[PDB]
Amino acid sequence: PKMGYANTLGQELYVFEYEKDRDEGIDFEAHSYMLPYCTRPQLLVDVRSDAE
Amino acid sequence: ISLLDAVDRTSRKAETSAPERVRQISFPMMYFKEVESITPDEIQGVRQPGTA
Repeated sequence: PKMGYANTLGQELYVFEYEKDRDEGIDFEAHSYMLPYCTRPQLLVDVRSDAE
Repeated sequence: ISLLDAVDRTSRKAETSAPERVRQISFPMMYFKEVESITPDEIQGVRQPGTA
């Protein structure tokens, strides 16, 4: 969520540089907006070392 | 300390941080004072072992 980043392609990480007022220091921001998923979940099978 | 980023809501604008630690130690050492002396009393009249 930013003025320059709206309805635009997202990216793995959003590192932002900001300057504190009256040369008081530097503060950072790191954003990310993602979701990993599988389109065929029936192929994700877990195995166990015990009886049925 | 690395930890896992807990998900938060885009509109709330929230986040995390991380501290740092530094310490100091010292070290003593061991000392040894092997000493020994020789005198003429170990040569006067004493025969060598293994000889007549």
